[PDB]
Amino acid sequence: CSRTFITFSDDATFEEWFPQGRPPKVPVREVCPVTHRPALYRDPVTDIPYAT
Amino acid sequence: VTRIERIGAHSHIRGLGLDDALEPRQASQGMVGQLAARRAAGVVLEMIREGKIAGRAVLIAGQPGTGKTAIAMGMAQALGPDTPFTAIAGSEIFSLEMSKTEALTQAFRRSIGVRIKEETEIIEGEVVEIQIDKVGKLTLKTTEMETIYDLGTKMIESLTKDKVQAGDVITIDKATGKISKLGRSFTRARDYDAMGSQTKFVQCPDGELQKRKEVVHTVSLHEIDVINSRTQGFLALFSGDTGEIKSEVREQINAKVAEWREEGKAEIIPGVLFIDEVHMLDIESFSFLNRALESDMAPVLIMATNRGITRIRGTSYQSPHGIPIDLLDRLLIVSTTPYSEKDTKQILRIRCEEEDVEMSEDAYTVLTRIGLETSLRYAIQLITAASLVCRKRKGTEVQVDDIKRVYSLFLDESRSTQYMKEYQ
Ligand SMILES: Nc1ncnc2c1ncn2[C@@H]1O[C@H](COP(=O)(O)OP(=O)(O)O)[C@@H](O)[C@H]1O
Repeated sequence: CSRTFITFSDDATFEEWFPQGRPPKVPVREVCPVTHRPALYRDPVTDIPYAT
Repeated sequence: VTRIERIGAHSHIRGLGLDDALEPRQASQGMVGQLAARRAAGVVLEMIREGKIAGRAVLIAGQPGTGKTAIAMGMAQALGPDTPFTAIAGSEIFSLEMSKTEALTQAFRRSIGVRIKEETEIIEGEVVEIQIDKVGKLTLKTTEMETIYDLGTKMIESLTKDKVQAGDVITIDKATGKISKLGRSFTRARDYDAMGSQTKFVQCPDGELQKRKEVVHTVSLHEIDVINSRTQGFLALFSGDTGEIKSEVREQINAKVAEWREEGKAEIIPGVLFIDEVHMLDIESFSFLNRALESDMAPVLIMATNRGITRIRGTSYQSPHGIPIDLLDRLLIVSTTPYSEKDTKQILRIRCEEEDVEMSEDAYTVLTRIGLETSLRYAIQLITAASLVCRKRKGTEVQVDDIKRVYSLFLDESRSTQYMKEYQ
């Protein structure tokens, strides 16, 4: 056989770069507080999401 | 006020003067006479407008002055700008950057129209603020409403390298091709002393921030040259690239046009290629037209010629109209008869109407009698010349004695040749 290894013989931090975490993008479709459509915009002055 | 297009030779022909039954009228919208020829022209016009069959070819033949070019202009004005009508002379294919064959192919493809319809989602608004840290946020405004957007790196790189700035009326599409639309009218007084040559100040949009662009536009199939080079629309403004590869012309562009047609994003509208003075073509060009007419999506050819039995260019052979028999076999021939004492007078009357000249009926009689002896096309020129000679005489109507004032100044081919007894 001809198999391959990569050994991080240095500080394990250099392997620690890669693993753990892997979160989702938590937000989901936001609903506006007026017409209750799913939002298309976020107002710069309130940060409220809105549609129409 | 005088504009670019003013009174030319065929200016009075505002259409082909036919009934709904394709029956020609004695005198109608600009055209006079040639009942047989105009009925035939109407029939081929109808098959142009149906568009169902490909590579049809018609030869308008006859003596100089019958109305072959006049009939072609009648067909071209009867047909709307929607259908491509390409007019060339047979002399225009004798190129230096192309061969005869490639230029003739390009003309053929110029006679096929393609109506693009394109349908794109757009974000448009005045930029209120941009922030960049790489990541940032963008505040867009329309007179109705305002929003934040979050920017990724490609969007950021095309904000900065575009030097978009607060106040710019910006426009962004899905699969962004961001283009700067305008400049805010508030960040103004900049032209207290100067503006950039590209800068504009018209105001920010209204309604929703997200909209849909419909765009419809007729290109000709010759848009093949839009894909013959790296940057290629330029070659539609300078004729540029010469023999673009057939391996991309006949399969890629036709295939993608068929795909557009099937999806519904395009539609071919086949038009007309009018080669005037077609006898100027070489046997190479004629024998090319042989196969070109057989092709799946040729336009309809119209040809005009005034030649008898004459030599074909590029040969020592003689044939009808000066074009080969194997190509006449592929044509329908429309002959044109000359005008009599009745129709010559009437087209002179039409030309006086077009040039806004008023003539005595005596002057009409004289001008017709002069035209029937030397040439039809000459009596048309005496109209304007007599108008001018009468304008300096403090007159208001062209008179019989004025036609003779012109008739001795500007002498016909006949009298001009007859006075070559001097042999310098
Ligand atoms: N049927 C017609 N109706 C109105 N004007 C015509 C007609 N035929 C010819 N004329 C006039 O006479 C001129 C000569 O006709 P034209 O078609 O140019 O000659 P050719 O038949 O050699 O092309 C035209 O330029 C036009 O002004």
